[PDB]
Amino acid sequence: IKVLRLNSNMVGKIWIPDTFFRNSKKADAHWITTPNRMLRIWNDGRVLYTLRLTIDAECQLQLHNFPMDEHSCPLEFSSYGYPREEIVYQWKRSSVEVGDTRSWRLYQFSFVGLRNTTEVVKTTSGDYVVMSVYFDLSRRMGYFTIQTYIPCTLIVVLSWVSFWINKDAVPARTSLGITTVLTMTTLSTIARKSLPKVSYVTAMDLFVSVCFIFVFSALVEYGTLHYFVSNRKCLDGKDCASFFCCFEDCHIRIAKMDSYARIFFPTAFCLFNLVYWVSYLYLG
Amino acid sequence: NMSFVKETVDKLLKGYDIRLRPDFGGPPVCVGMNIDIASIDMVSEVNMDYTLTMYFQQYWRDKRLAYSGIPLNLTLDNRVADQLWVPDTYFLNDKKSFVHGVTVKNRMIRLHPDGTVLYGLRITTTAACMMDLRRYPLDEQNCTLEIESYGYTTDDIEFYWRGGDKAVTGVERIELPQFSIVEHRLVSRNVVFATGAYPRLSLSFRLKRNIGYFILQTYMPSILITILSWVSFWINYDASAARVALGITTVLTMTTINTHLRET
Amino acid sequence: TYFLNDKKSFVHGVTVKNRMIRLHPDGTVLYGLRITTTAACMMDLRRYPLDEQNCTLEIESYGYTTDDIEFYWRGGDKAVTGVERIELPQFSIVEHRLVSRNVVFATGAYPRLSLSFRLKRNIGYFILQTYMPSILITILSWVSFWINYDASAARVALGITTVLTMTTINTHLRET
Amino acid sequence: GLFHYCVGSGLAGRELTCRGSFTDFSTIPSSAFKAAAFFVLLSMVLILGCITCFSLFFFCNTATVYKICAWMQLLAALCLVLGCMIFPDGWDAETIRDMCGAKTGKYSLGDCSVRWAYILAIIGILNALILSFLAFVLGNRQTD
Amino acid sequence: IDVFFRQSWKDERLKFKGPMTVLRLNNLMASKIWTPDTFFHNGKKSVAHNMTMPNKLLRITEDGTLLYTMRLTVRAECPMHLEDFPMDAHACPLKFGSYAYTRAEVVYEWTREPARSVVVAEDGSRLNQYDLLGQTVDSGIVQSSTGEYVVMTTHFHLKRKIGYFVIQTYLPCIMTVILSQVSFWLNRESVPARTVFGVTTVLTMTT
Amino acid sequence: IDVFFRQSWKDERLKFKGPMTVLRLNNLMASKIWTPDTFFHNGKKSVAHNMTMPNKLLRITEDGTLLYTMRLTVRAECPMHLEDFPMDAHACPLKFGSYAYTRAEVVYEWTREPARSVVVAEDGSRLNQYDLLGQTVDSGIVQSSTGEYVVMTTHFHLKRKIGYFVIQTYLPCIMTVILSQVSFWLNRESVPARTVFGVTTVLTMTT
Amino acid sequence: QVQLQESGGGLVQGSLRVSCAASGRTFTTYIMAWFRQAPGKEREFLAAMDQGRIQYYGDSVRGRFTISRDYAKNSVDLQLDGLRPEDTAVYYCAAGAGFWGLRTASSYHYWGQGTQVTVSS
Ligand SMILES: *[C@@H]1O[C@H](CO)[C@@H](O[C@@H]2O[C@H](CO)[C@@H](O[C@@H]3O[C@H](CO[C@H]4O[C@H](CO)[C@@H](O)[C@H](O[C@H]5O[C@H](CO)[C@@H](O)[C@H](O)[C@@H]5O)[C@@H]4O)[C@@H](O)[C@H](O[C@H]4O[C@H](CO)[C@@H](O)[C@H](O)[C@@H]4O)[C@@H]3O)[C@H](O)[C@H]2NC(C)=O)[C@H](O)[C@H]1NC(C)=O
Ligand SMILES: *[C@@H]1O[C@H](CO)[C@@H](O[C@@H]2O[C@H](CO)[C@@H](O[C@@H]3O[C@H](CO[C@H]4O[C@H](CO)[C@@H](O)[C@H](O[C@H]5O[C@H](CO)[C@@H](O)[C@H](O)[C@@H]5O)[C@@H]4O)[C@@H](O)[C@H](O[C@H]4O[C@H](CO)[C@@H](O)[C@H](O)[C@@H]4O)[C@@H]3O)[C@H](O)[C@H]2NC(C)=O)[C@H](O)[C@H]1NC(C)=O
Ligand SMILES: CCCCCCCC/C=C\CCCCCCCC(=O)O[C@H](COC(=O)CCCCCCCCCCCCCCC)COP(=O)(O)OC[C@@H](O)CO
Ligand SMILES: CCCCCCCC/C=C\CCCCCCCC(=O)O[C@H](COC(=O)CCCCCCCCCCCCCCC)COP(=O)(O)OC[C@@H](O)CO
Ligand SMILES: *[C@@H]1O[C@H](CO)[C@@H](O[C@@H]2O[C@H](CO)[C@@H](O)[C@H](O)[C@H]2NC(C)=O)[C@H](O)[C@H]1NC(C)=O
Ligand SMILES: CC(C)CCC[C@@H](C)[C@H]1CC[C@H]2[C@@H]3CC=C4C[C@@H](O)CC[C@]4(C)[C@H]3CC[C@]12C
Ligand SMILES: CCCCCC
Ligand SMILES: [Cl-]
Ligand SMILES: [Cl-]
Ligand SMILES: [Cl-]
Repeated sequence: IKVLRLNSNMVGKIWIPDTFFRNSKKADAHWITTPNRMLRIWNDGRVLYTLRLTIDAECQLQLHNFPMDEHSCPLEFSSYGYPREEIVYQWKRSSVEVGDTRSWRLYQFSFVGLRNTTEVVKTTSGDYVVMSVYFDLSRRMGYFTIQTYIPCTLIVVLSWVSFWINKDAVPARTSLGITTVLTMTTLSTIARKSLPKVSYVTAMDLFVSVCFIFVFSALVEYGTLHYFVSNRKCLDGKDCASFFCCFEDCHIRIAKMDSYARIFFPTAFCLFNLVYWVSYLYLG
Repeated sequence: NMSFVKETVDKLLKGYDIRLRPDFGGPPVCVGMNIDIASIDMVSEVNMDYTLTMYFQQYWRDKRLAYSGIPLNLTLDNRVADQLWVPDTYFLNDKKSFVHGVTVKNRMIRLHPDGTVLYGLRITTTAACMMDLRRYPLDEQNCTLEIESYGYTTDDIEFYWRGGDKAVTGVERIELPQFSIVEHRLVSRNVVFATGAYPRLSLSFRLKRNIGYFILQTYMPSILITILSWVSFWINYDASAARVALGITTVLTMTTINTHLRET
Repeated sequence: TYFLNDKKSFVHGVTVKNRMIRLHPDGTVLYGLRITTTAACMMDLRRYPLDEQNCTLEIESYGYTTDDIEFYWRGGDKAVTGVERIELPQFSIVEHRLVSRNVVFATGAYPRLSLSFRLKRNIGYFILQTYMPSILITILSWVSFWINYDASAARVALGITTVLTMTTINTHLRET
Repeated sequence: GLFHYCVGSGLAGRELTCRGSFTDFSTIPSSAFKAAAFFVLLSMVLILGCITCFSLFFFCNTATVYKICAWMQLLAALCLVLGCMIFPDGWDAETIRDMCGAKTGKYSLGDCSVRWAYILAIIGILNALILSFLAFVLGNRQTD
Repeated sequence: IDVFFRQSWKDERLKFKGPMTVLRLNNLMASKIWTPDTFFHNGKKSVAHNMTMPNKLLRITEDGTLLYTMRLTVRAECPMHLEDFPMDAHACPLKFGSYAYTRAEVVYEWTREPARSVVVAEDGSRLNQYDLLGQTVDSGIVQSSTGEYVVMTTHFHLKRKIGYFVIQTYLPCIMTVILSQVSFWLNRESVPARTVFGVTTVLTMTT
Repeated sequence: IDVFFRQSWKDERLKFKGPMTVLRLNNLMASKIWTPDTFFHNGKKSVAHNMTMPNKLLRITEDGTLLYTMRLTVRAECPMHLEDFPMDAHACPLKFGSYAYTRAEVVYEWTREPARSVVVAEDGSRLNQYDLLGQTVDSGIVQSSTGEYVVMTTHFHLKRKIGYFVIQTYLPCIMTVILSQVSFWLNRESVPARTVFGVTTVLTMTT
Repeated sequence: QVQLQESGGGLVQGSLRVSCAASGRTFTTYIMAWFRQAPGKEREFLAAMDQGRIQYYGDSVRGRFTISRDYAKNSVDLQLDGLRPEDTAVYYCAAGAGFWGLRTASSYHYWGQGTQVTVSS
């Protein structure tokens, strides 16, 4: 007989490496119907030991570029007790095999690729050969685009709609502006629910901040318009101020603030969108 | 020779009384402890506890296990920990803990020629850390891990931090999303109960809460709503509806903000 | 023995396993266990909260057919005790029932005991939570009739606010 | 650059570790780097303000709009000058010292060399100045 | 899914002669004898119930045919394409087979015909928002780095129920649309009123 | 509640003459001898901590007076009368006794008098919204279907703290009522503003 | 109106049974207890029954009196045996949650009108 093809009975009877996953927060084998383990012993003394595992491994995420972030999550394992002088791990030629990657639970991320590495880690007990497998995951921004980006832009356009209302419609325009502020604050607090409580600005937070500034600017300039309309009512041979500044007429032309804003605000938002998206997609 | 190592360990384990500590009638057995903190996972304010994964290693001396003729450290399989005596260390402020068990129990046992024993465990513990949130979110939290011996008084077992202040390592590499570890401290003392006096070790961390998230979520929107509420002053008083809508909207807005904030 | 409709269950293990073994001189064996079990109860909610549910525990022998083991209720209808002492916060136990029968499977027939409770829900919590805001908002909505037609903003604000409050009551109900 | 830096690993290799983000001020090596990034950002805000204010040419007076961007372009040039003048102060930080060497210091390159972005910034400064002056005189020329 | 999983196999080593034709022995003997190491390929932390005793049974016939049944709460995966949600239908699989034995060692089969070998109890339907149209059974082979394995598959076809979503999402949306369209009937001078319609309808649709 | 639960009893079989009086023996020996099967009557899911080892200690005095203590986290039923909530108070019981043995076999006594037989650590208070005023210690009898049993009971008296629910509901409600009353001071012709006050206050109180 | 109706004989030469039925409020979750008041003495706790069928008894009357609770008809019964002449007193039935108590009268909010009991020698 050139090979013995045994089951999980002999796993506890022969010596087995005490390999453990270093970055595991929670791991467990499978025991239904029986332990999902396999043993094979060849006549030359070669032992092959296979088992099924489910591992919840930590992956420190850098969420500065969320939702346009790419991570490289590790999976490290080594011998717990035996240092490098006693057990040495080595990757086979076909180290890591990925099956049909369309039946995977990954919803918010896309698997780009993987790579393997081996190192030696210094610890108090001794030196251990640590084998790591990195998986590259790129976030998919479709869900977050539906959730946050589109409503925020729609609310900004809703704020713009206040410009075309007659300036005598004081309660109407005030209600429009304040309600836009309400909804933008609500979207701001809702956008961060899915994230950890990190203490730095993300791309989504930056976008929400800029949109809030836009809405606040629209409401403030309407307030200024109403206050100034109703509630309140050098080689050429000139001076430095007259050459430079504008103390000739300019204020007076405040009634045209809505006409200015109707094209000023959309241009500003388009410019911000252009620079933001190109910086975060192409140049970043 | 593997056979000679086998007969040596067989003689070591033959006639070994697990029930008795290394010097039952003798002076107390000294145990040096050192910890390598892998990570801190969830510092929960609502549960008043934090989770902590670590490699926790104990070092003691058992003359029964002293061998000779083997210039090597016999890192035996971890199943011999059942056959060997080990300290009954426990964490007093524990709530839910386990030893990681993939592929096998993450447990190390290592004998030395002089009888010295090194016993390591990969342990994840959820420990209670009561918090004084009076200055929240501008507060600092003292979270402690309280190592103690259950069934051995100071007459039987003594504890110490192996390596002094360098006994605990890996604190510098921790990355808490919500806090920053400003300092870690190690204390050794004795605690008296009705059943006697016991040795006690304490590993304490001081955590400073980061303010950026709170400034993003709470302070800036509240400040901006408060600033916006003044536009009613510039609005004409004859237009009652606009000023009323602005004021009532800001009031309900901030009530909703506070209620949504502090339900977590 | 096993429970057919059991989802997750355990025997209490503090300070030890809460288990009892008593042997009488005549060869009789009394075997007690303190068991906490979460059992599935399929609830028909068409009349919710004015509903009446029926939840059953389903005791059965696994490996021994009726040719080997025969279940019965000891003491008859007085077998199950302590039901009268239970005061659920939402429900009230109108009655409880014991049944003994035989269930047939592909392997063969087995004995079967069933302990059923007929729970009836209490309406005070729902009256305080969902209904009473709904009626009070309904009376709120009719104030718009007494406002003049020309005062459009008041009636519109009233109607829209009533619709919004109905929607938020409904969503805060369906969330749970 | 201003906030992001990608130093090497130091073993016959690429291994450039890109850490730094203006959205996280902690990662920036120096307060001088923070100030320079802030000033460059303010200049960018001003010039994009003018790319918006080009829309005002439809209604507002041409001389007025020209003067408004002449002044904001001058302010953006001033901010860029301040940023490029304060950025050198940050090389004495520990990270830049490790990157370049011991010779590096305040207004002291040492061995490191300015790459295309710094000289491009200088060209941007002087082009901003000449464009702003062109704007000033153009605005005065509209009235003629 | 909660299942009685039965296996049957011949074992000539356990042939016996006795007064009784079948020995309905205690469940503990399964540990002492050989049993197949069947596992669920797409399972996820299945639970074998252990109250009061292990929910297993072993029966040994005089000819040596062993019947071994287990009670399990299998938790299986199925990749759901939620594109036509909530009008979507799914075909959730359940595949199982030997872990350590290839086809040359162990082969699985269905006792009755494949359609009749997966029976669902009539009363036992715990689905909330799904209709179990039926099950389709199959057997086949799978390649792997270790060898070839016989895999037995089932597919439960489930159609989603649209009543909940129609009540809670589609119908409020339609009523909000009608509420917004009601604004066209008020006079054009009712500026704050029509603004209130538009603003509140947009906010409700965002919510 | 987290407790060191100590028991002690005489065992004539375990008397000895030796060099030392009391053997501070390993916790492994607890399983090799009889021990009381004490269980908590109102416990729901209690934990016997065993990190790093089973947190129990056993000591055998030369006469035979075994001491045996264990570390437990017991979560137990505390029925509540919420009629006076948030200004209510509770007396949570903690009741334990032998599961198998009746009065005629095992009887429980307090090591000291009941007042000082239960001690709470000075810093041992993980209560957020409650004040542990004190404890009262008693013993009683229960007549189960199996027989008579002795049940040792403690009652921890807790008073709910009011500040949290004040800030939760009372202050917002009072401010909402004052906000509604602000409407009276406006002019009677401000129909939209006063209606906005009324409807907004109604919605806030509903929420 | 919450009301606790006590019933039982008044004179005996002996054994006796006194019942106490509740009305207007279910006391299944409350603790039901008995107290004694002799002429010129304070209230003395006799016995108590808890929701969990758990019985407590006073030392002076331990082993003599027996307390039982019928949860279906919402009542507590006290069976008195081995009476001796100085046990003459008026017996009160109370129900309540035991806060600072289970032995003190102040912890109970509901009380009966009291039933007199006398023993003749
Ligand atoms: C977070 O918050 C927690 C909670 O407060 C902090 O926990 C405590 O840490 C401090 C250190 O910052 C501890 O103070 C010390 O205790 C040690 C050890 O105590 C024992 O040493 C002897 C045994 O070897 C014993 O005899 C001692 O006896 C008493 O000691 C003195 C009187 O002699 C007095 O404190 C008490 O009456 C004791 O009963 C003692 O128990 C001690 O060595 C330290 O000594 C200082 O003082 C001496 C001079 O007296 C000096 O020579 C030393 O150099 C040192 O300066 C100090 O007293 C405290 O015990 C801890 N408490 C608990 C409950 O753990 C934690 O430190 C905080 N950490 C962070 C990072 O925020
Ligand atoms: C919650 O919901 C569950 C599910 O519906 C309810 O449970 C059902 O309760 C009813 C009673 O309320 C049960 O009915 C009875 O079954 C018992 C026991 O019978 C079995 O054993 C018999 C002898 O071995 C056997 O003959 C039976 O077989 C069939 O046989 C009869 C006769 O041939 C046939 O007519 C039936 O169709 C049976 O299916 C069975 O295997 C039985 O004793 C009961 O008889 C009563 O009625 C007869 C009138 O014919 C009367 O003469 C008797 O004196 C007795 O009063 C009755 O048939 C039913 O089995 C339960 N079903 C399940 C699945 O548990 C439960 O009650 C609900 N809760 C509450 C609180 O109500
Ligand atoms: C929320 C939405 C509603 C608000 C609407 C208002 C609009 C507001 C706009 C921008 C954000 C405001 C600034 C918020 C600053 C956040 C608060 C802050 O400054 O904290 C400091 C810096 O934090 C940080 O990393 C953040 C650094 C980046 C902040 C600057 C962002 C760019 C904004 C440029 C303006 C463009 C305007 C364009 C409008 C047209 C550090 O302390 P912290 O304890 O954490 O460190 C501990 C350390 O250990 C963490 O690793
Ligand atoms: C990638 C970056 C994209 C950014 C997008 C940039 C675009 C930003 C948006 C809108 C620009 C609108 C410009 C409109 C210019 C139209 C100017 C015009 O109307 O004609 C007259 C001449 O004005 C003038 O000479 C002023 C000249 C206008 C110069 C500014 C426009 C620049 C457009 C060049 C775009 C090239 C892009 C290519 C990049 C690769 C003025 O009228 P007028 O007498 O009646 O008034 C007098 C008074 O009394 C009443 O108005
Ligand atoms: C996994 O690690 C192994 C060992 O480090 C890599 O092995 C090399 O693979 C290439 C391509 O087959 C061979 O040309 C080399 O000779 C192999 N290494 C040695 C030392 O012989 C393997 O490529 C890695 N797999 C990856 C990167 O996915
Ligand atoms: C309102 C108009 C006139 C001006 C708008 C200015 C816009 C384009 C500015 C304001 C804040 C800026 C962002 C601030 C911070 C960062 C992080 C950095 O790592 C990449 C660039 C990026 C993402 C900037 C992109 C451009 C930005 C969005
Ligand atoms: C001063 C109390 C205000 C509370 C508002 C929620
Ligand atoms: Cl950045
Ligand atoms: Cl479902
Ligand atoms: Cl609490």
